[PDB]
Amino acid sequence: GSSHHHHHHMLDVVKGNLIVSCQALSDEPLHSSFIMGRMAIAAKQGGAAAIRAQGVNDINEIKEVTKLPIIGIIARNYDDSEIYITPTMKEVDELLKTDCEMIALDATKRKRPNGENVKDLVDAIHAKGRLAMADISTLEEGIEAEKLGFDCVSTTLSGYTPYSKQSNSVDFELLEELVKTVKIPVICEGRINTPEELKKALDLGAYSAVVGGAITRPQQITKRFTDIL
Amino acid sequence: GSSHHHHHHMLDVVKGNLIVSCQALSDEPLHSSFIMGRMAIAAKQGGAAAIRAQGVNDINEIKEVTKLPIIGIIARNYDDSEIYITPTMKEVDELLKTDCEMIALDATKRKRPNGENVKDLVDAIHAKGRLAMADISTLEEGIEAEKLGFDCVSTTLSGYTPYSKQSNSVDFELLEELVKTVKIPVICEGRINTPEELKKALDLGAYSAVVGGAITRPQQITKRFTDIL
Ligand SMILES: CC(=O)N[C@H](C=O)[C@@H](O)[C@H](O)[C@H](O)COP(=O)(O)O
Ligand SMILES: CC(=O)N[C@H](C=O)[C@@H](O)[C@H](O)[C@H](O)COP(=O)(O)O
Ligand SMILES: [Cl-]
Ligand SMILES: [Cl-]
Repeated sequence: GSSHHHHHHMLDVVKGNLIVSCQALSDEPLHSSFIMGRMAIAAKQGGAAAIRAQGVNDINEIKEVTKLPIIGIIARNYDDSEIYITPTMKEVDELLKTDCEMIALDATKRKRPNGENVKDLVDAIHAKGRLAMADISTLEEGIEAEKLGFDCVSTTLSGYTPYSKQSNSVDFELLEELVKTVKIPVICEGRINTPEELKKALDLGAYSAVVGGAITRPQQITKRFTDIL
Repeated sequence: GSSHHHHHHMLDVVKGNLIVSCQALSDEPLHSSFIMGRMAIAAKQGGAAAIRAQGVNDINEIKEVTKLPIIGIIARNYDDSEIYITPTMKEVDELLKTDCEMIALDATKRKRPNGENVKDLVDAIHAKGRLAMADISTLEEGIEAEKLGFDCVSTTLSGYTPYSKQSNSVDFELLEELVKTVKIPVICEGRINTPEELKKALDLGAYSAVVGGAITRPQQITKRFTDIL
């Protein structure tokens, strides 16, 4: 098949710019597609180049009210896997019904629900002409993600798997190691709290970066204030 | 008249603690009492001791969903005054129909609408058993606020009047100078962006402090990130 050509392409749009993650799961105070939409508007008006969002309802609302490029995920627990970021083809298919341009998925070394294989997920995303982002936790996972044909890798899961670096701050070391090894874009994502950290990520060769909670989780932002008192 | 005695009193509750301002005016993406209530829940869950809020509808919603103490204001422009933070008795009366425990008002040296006198507003607040906060821009304004019977003074308007220090950062000097000179509590309010600045304000003798946009205005938080790129 064929389609009209667009002038702007998501990876070009986000290069050197900020992607804002606008998520609020069911146990979080801002949980509401309406609210996530308004948070994405705020992000757009503060200069965000793209949005990362969770679930079909939030993705569809954000797309409608901002018209920014979106990295879509579905976060879902399965009884037979530790993976929750877009774990199976079921989630991929659900996301492919939204207009999100990129789909991010856990691309860790771990077994997926139903014993599904990450390559099948990437291929399905590509079969619909969407981009795939590999959320990884280690250097080796990043290298493998490139081999599997992901369009980009993100450091999202560093510190969120038991075998990766345990840290409460941005994993710059993983970022540094990835950029000297893989050729595809490496996106810094996880625990960026300050502009100075964002700047550092880009200075170290991150293609782009994603900030979520330091912008869109006022509970977390509040806590970082109250923790100093 | 008489009333039930409470164990907790607002000034004791906020002493050494953080107050979070949850505001979104009509030109802002989060303008909605629903969203401000959710911001206030987030702030509560993150350790906030009290909330500062604007407008009856937001104040009532925040009180309903958090049960925290509230510093209420009404922001309203008048054609005959530069003052917009609770400028007249009309706004005081509107706020007294809510349960907010403290009312803040501009206590600058400037003429109010209808030639009203700030002392009359303070007295009307006290007559209903509420506390009054003086939002000021200069040291002399802070010194006069105490004389006028305010219960506390805040540095809210420093940098927001033509004759006060113009700055994009917290006015620590005004804070220190008020702490040298007035006996009533001095609240640091305005342009606190980082936990380190919050700590600094308390270390300088602020009784409490208010953080607004750095928690509850994602557009502003996002811009501070994108400005460094
Ligand atoms: C580990 C995991 O589930 N991360 C999720 C991925 O979408 C989100 O919870 C994060 O907010 C996002 O990755 C951005 O990170 P941060 O909020 O730290 O800036
Ligand atoms: C000048 C003025 O109208 N200040 C208002 C006072 O309520 C609010 O816009 C501020 O957000 C609030 O004072 C807290 O300050 P900051 O958002 O800088 O932390
Ligand atoms: Cl939150
Ligand atoms: Cl905002």
